[PDB]
Amino acid sequence: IIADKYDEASVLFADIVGFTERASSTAPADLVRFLDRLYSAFDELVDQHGLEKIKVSGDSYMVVSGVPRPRPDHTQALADFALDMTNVAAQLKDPRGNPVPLRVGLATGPVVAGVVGSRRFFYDVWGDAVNVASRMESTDSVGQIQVPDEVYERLKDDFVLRERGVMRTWYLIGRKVAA
Amino acid sequence: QWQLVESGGGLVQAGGSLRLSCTASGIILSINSMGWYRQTAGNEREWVAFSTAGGSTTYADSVKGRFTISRDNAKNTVYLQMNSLKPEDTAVYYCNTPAGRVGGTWGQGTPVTVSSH
Ligand SMILES: CNc1ccccc1C(=O)O[C@H]1[C@@H](O)[C@H](n2cnc3c(=O)[nH]c(N)nc32)O[C@@H]1COP(=O)(O)OP(=O)(O)OP(=O)(O)O
Ligand SMILES: [Mn+2]
Ligand SMILES: [Mn+2]
Ligand SMILES: [Mn+2]
Repeated sequence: IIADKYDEASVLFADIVGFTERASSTAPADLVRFLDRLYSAFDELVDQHGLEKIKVSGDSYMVVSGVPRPRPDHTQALADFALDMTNVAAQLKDPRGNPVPLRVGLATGPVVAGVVGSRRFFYDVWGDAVNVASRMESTDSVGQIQVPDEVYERLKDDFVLRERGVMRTWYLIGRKVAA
Repeated sequence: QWQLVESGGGLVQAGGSLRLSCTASGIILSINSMGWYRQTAGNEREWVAFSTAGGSTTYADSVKGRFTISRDNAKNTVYLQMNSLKPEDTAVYYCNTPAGRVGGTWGQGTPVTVSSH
C-alpha cells in the first residue's frame, strides 16, 4: 500500500540457462542440494556486497542496488556484484563437473519500492529500471552480462564493455586493471 | 599456481590488536573481491569482512567497528586490522575470493588466539 519512489537505482536479473533440461535430468534431492548451494552462495555474496535481493523466482534471482539505502556508486556496485555472481556460477560445478551458465541483465534508472507485509519477499521493487533489466536478461546471450546505454555510460570509465553485435546493448566484460 | 597465504596471527590478550595479511599470487587483486573468514568450529567459515574491487567494505555485525579490511594493489595483498579483540574472536582466519569460497579452494589460514599468557 505504501509506495516509495527512488530517482536512481540499479537492478539485476539472473537466470539459469537450461534449467528445465537440468531439472529433468537430475534427481529431485540432488537438484535441491545443487540449487541450495548455488543460492546460499548468491545470498552470501549479496550481503557481502551490501546489496538487497528483492525476488527469487524459481531459477531467477533479482538484486537491487541503491534501495532502500541510496548510494552514488549504485551502478558500479551492482556491476562488481554481477561479475562476482557470474564467476561464482562458473566455479560452482554440479556433481558432474559442469558449471551453471547464467543469463544476467543489468539496468539503471528510477524505481518504486514498497512493503507488502504478508509476503516472504516483503519489499517489492518495480518500475523503469526493473522493466529494462528484465528485458536485458530476456534477450541476453549465454554467459554474458547485458546492459543498456544508460548503464554503459556509468561504467565505461572503470569497466570494459563490448557492444553487442531501436536499442543498442553492451556486454560487461570486467573491471579495468588500470585507467 | 593460484594461491593465497595468510599471516599475522598469534596470541593476544583481550582488548589487544592484530594485523592479518593475505598475499595473493596468480590473480590481479584490483579486479577481484576479497573477503576474510573465520572458523571457530561451532560452525564453518563465516565471513567477517569483505572488500569489493571498487573499494566498498562491509563487515559482519559482530566485528564491525573493531575490524577494518583494506587493500594494497602494489603488494597484491589484503589486510585485516583487528582491534578491541574478544575471546569470541578466537579462530583460524582465511581470505578468499568469491570463486575460491564456492570452489572450496582455501589456504592454510592464520591462527588468532585471544587469552591470557
Ligand atoms: C522437472 N521440473 C519441473 C517439475 C515440475 C514443474 C516444473 C518443472 C520445471 O522444470 O520448471 C521449469 C521448467 O521446466 C518450466 N517449464 C518448462 N516447460 C514447461 C511447460 O511446458 N509447462 C510448465 N508448466 N512449466 C514448464 O519452466 C521452468 C524454467 O523456466 P525458464 O524460462 O527459466 O527456462 P529454462 O529452461 O531456464 O530456459 P532458458 O532460461 O535457458 O531459456
Ligand atoms: Mn533460465
Ligand atoms: Mn536456502
Ligand atoms: Mn527463469
